Amino acid sequence: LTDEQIAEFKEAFSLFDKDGDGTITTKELGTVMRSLGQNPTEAELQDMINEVDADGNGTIDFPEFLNLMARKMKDTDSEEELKEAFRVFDKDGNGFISAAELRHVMTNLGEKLTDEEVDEMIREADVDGDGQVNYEEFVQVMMAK
Amino acid sequence: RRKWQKTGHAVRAIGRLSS
Ligand SMILES: [Ca+2]
Ligand SMILES: [Ca+2]
Ligand SMILES: [Ca+2]
Ligand SMILES: [Ca+2]
Repeated sequence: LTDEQIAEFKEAFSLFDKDGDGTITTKELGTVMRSLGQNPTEAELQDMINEVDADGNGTIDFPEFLNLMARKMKDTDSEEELKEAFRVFDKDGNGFISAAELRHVMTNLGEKLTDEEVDEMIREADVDGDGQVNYEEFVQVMMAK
Repeated sequence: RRKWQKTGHAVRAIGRLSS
């Protein structure tokens, strides 16, 4: 890994760390998951944090988050991870991410995105010309640089 | 700048933790 990737993950981290205190609490993780359409319980949230809570302080700090994201998985594992991520963006589950779905998820997470911005994103990613983003098209954007 | 990828990282993070 390198600086650019670290800075990128730090921004990803900020989507969870709503108060900017440098740690992700179960409440913050819950807020993000609920914005994605999930409904995790307190127990489930504590278990998730416990998976990477090396210092036992009950929260995920950036070093812990970075370690989680830097971990290299097998191709098979990576493929299933990407598919799971795709399903989160593909709100209606029709196998395609629309501009409406993409903007909604991104905005709910904490990202600022205009219609023209999302239009451009979909356009660039749309390889087959159907106006939407399917799984493999999604993989290309995720792996791009 | 790389907004989509950034959100992608966050989504994948939740996946990793759920696994
Ligand atoms: Ca925080
Ligand atoms: Ca910790
Ligand atoms: Ca869809
Ligand atoms: Ca397409």
